[PDB]
Amino acid sequence: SVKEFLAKAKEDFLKKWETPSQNTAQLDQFDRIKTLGTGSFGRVMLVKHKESGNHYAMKILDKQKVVKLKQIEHTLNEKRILQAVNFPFLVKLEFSFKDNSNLYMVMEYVAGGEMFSHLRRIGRFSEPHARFYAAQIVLTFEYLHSLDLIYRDLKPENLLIDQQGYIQVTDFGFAKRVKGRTWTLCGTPEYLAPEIILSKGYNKAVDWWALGVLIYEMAAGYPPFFADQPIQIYEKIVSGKVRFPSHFSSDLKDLLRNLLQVDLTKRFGNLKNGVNDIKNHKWFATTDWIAIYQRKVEAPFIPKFKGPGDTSNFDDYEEEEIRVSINEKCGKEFTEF
Amino acid sequence: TTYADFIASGRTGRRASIHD
Ligand SMILES: Nc1ncnc2c1ncn2[C@@H]1O[C@H](COP(=O)(O)OP(=O)(O)O)[C@@H](O)[C@H]1O
Ligand SMILES: [Ba+2]
Ligand SMILES: [Ba+2]
Repeated sequence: SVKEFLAKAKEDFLKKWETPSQNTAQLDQFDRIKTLGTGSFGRVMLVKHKESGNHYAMKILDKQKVVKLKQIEHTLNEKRILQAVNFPFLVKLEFSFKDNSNLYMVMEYVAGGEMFSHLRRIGRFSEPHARFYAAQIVLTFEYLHSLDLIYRDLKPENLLIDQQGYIQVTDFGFAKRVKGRTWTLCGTPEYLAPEIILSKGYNKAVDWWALGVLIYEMAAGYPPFFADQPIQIYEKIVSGKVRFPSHFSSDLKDLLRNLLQVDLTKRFGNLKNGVNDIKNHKWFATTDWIAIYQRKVEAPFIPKFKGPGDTSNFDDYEEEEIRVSINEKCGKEFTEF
Repeated sequence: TTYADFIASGRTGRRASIHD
């Protein structure tokens, strides 16, 4: 039944995987309003689509920047995968297109802001609050993994909160369609599984590790492995010694020891029973998996929204001209975008 | 406290991906 849902999920995905959509809008169809967040290659803007009056979030990427950091393949992955998936907790790519200078991905605008923002402000999430979010990540990973995808960038900064208080996963920059192991050193330092750091070759288990980090950070208000510089963080991760807050439940601590498990033969999500080891853990006993999927659970926190266009849940950023050269940059490199 | 140590650290803001 999940097998059968997943089965037909995979058909839908593969069709799009094999024949991706391209060139579904253009720059002049949108008025650009405000920057919602910035990134290594550009920025994301609140925009308003002229003909419909809908708001969207427009991810702008400078092709030259992308090339410079050798992120071509990853960027192509990001778009190919994003246009192909369909899940309740995955942000929807609405349009995509390119011009002389930039790549554009236009997504649904997730107005509630980043989980980050909320987490740092509130301090930490109660275990029931944390569990609500975690459940959504679990189902999402079950979905992605089933398609031979690895996500590889779980963190509060990549999780948006929608108007119903549910999660929208964003940033597929490191997502990859892989059968078997892969080797790229990528992610975010606090969230890296030891086997990435150790340059061993790794698989989808790294996502389950990250889940542990996320759940810890959510419930604690700080990550299990932190320091001033990435290098000291990696030391800690590798040791894998973890200390828990006084307030963590026994059940939580037990779940965490099994996710933050250096031994792949022992890590939850990577065993014979797979995800069911997670879904069936005592920490999730009160969790209604179907109701979560169906968005019937009432959320613990609902962002204030006043109107379409409201960016109150978002930090302010400095703005800058979008520039489009008269000459085509990196045309061949980005042919399939 | 761990919290205090976290909060005094240089990594309380949005964290950058790496791709080394
Ligand atoms: N669909 C969206 N709705 C609202 N805000 C978004 C959306 N997508 C991205 N953002 C904002 O812009 C930031 C950067 O998006 P992201 O995809 O992570 O770019 P990058 O890969 O450069 O980090 C996000 O953390 C969030 O603040
Ligand atoms: Ba990001
Ligand atoms: Ba990215």
